[PDB]
Amino acid sequence: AYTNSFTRGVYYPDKVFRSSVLHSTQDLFLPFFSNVTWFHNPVLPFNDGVYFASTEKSNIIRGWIFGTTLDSKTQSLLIVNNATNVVIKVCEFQFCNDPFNNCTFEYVSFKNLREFVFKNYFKIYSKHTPINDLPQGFSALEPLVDLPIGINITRFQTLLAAYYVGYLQPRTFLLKYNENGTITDAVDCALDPLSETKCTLKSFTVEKGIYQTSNFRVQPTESIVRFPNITNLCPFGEVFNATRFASVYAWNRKRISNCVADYSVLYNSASFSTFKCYGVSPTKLNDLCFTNVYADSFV
Amino acid sequence: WNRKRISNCVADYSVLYNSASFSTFKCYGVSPTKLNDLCFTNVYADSFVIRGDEVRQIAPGQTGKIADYNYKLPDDFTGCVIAWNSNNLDSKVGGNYNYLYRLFRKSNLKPFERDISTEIYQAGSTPCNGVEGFNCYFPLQSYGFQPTNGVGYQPYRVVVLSFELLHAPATVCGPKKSTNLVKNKCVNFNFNGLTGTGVLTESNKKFLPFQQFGRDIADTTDAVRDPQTLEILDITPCSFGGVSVI
Amino acid sequence: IRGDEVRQIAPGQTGKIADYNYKLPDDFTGCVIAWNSNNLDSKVGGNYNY
Amino acid sequence: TPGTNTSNQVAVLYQDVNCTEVNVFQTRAGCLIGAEHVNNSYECDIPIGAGICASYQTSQSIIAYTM
Amino acid sequence: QVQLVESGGGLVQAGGSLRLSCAVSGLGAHRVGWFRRAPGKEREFVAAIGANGGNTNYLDSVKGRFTISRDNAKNTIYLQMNSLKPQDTAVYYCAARDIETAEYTYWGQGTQVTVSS
Repeated sequence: AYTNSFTRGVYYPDKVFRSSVLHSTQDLFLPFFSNVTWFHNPVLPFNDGVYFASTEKSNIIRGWIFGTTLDSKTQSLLIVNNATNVVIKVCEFQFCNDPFNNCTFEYVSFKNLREFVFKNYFKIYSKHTPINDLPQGFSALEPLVDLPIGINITRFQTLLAAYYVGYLQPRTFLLKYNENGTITDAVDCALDPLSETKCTLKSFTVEKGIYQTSNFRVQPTESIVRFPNITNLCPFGEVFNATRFASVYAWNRKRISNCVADYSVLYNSASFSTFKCYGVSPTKLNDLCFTNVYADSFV
Repeated sequence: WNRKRISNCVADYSVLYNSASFSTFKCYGVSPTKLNDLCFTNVYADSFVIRGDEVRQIAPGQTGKIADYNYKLPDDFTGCVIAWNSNNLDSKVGGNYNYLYRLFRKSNLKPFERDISTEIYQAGSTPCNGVEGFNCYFPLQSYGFQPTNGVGYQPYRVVVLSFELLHAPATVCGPKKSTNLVKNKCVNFNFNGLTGTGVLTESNKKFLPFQQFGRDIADTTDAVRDPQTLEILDITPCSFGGVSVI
Repeated sequence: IRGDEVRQIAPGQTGKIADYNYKLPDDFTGCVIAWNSNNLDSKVGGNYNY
Repeated sequence: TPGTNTSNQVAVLYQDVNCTEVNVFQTRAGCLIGAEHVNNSYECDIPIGAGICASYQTSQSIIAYTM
Repeated sequence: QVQLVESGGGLVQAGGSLRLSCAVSGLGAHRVGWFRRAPGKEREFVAAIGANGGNTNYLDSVKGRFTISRDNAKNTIYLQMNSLKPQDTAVYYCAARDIETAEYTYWGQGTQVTVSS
């Protein structure tokens, strides 16, 4: 079953104290009114970022796992809470498919929902909302820690009564900075035409009228390459496939130019015992140019 | 390459660049002469030893086999790159081969990425699938370090101080000492390395625990929380006005 | 000077020979010329007059 | 759109593109989506182009009528 | 250049541990490897180690039961045959790489290893 994310996907993009200004920010964000998986444990993809929302009063879920292979002996970020302190580690502790060495990093330090934003060095944001489960009101997240790892991540997992996960998207967002300096309202710049107008006019009030806002630039469906027929091929066969050839002293030099250099037979074919060249790629020869070439044949 | 965090301290880069031991010392986006008086949020030191001929490629924007598949800097990097001859302490007679480097990979390395995975490189048409052989080269290739070779093949020790100059509470602040807090008068203030002129006055602002300084619509600093005391300040510019003769 | 610090003999460059012994103006106009002279400079056992 | 102080509804006009290439009313200034075409004519409230104008009226929606 | 010569190949009983040791000329900067020609099959990988290296890979057939060693002192290499099951008989060879476009640039003429059940 799935649930909507009414207005979640905005954190504080910067550390400055902004006040009384409609400020524009662009970053990876989760679009407002987007779908999340209403999970009641499994493995999920990771594209650019992740959002998280946990429904629990007893701290059931305390950590996460990350990485590409997500298997033992593979570098993974491990955040864990031991009920006495919270630990952040990069130790790939042995984990099977459903978990309930070479340690490199270490760090030890119903009523509410925790919202987490991840992106890639690593970033973390969160904030808490003491509620008497998801109100549709404004949501902004405060950065927590940005601990670097310098490693590729394309997937992740969870540690272990429900939670919500949603994927952030590249977008443009605008913030109503008040006198108080916090965030009280933000409007998407790609949800609905009124919102796009609010952003382009850069205000929360639009007086009646036509307003040109942006463009409709269609994207291409595919990329086409067209050229003349492959004719004509150089006679490399004559030099290579010659039954009779001239001896090492009497070698035949064949000048070659104005030819389609089909290097495929030379290197795609594995029959030839030695294919040696220095300063030029044996596999990329089709991608290089030579004005004039000569060929010598002997035994 | 190992990454050692440098933070929660005070630094002195003047001795580091002045010393004659550093035959190579190149700074990008900052000039060393004024490193002493500007503070930084975090400094990263990455240590790795490269062959001599490939020092000049490791710079933002440049490529090369190690520059591409082994270590690469952002094209917009800020900081300094440091290198020097290391035959004396590292290279041993008879050949030093305890060092390796990755040469062939399917994809290039994006900024600050480290790869130590150990699978063969598939270069041929047919997948190797764990077979070593023709067109199946393991990516790691060792350095052949003989203490007598030419400097072009000699080992240079390298550390990259990537100065991450960020707007955040800074940690490594440089040697320059403080001066007593001044208020309600025109002064050339300098907090955490931001050079400014204006009158300090306490503000009504309340910062979020990670918040450091505010801003104005014209991208001019308008408030700062004092570094050694949580003093919210208002950087009002000193009075000025046009004068016209009659 | 040694060839190691020929980099320093340029307007704008920073080095001990540039800073404390000879500094070209930042607006220098002219040609800087250098060549080796070990045939008349280096000797048996070397020279300490420089 | 009318003012946000009056309504949150909106209409959209695509300039110089026919609207088979994107209830729906097509003008000589492109095709309009989000406002009902009306045969009746009224005064000019919001210009659109080539004569058509848009307005907010009573259930209560946005209309496109010849000036 | 670098030249390879092999020693220590012969007939041994099933389960026997033999010593194959191949000598090289001017080695030190090349990832040495051991290879075998099966009577009915072409050459296949056995073991490979870099200079002063721990980079070890073995085929699943040789997994857990053959290890190679590098002296770095006597200019020769050692491969550990343990309980060699009979169907692993072949002619063994050494090979190394400096810069290659084929499997490996320099090879060893090798020798014969035979096992009787």
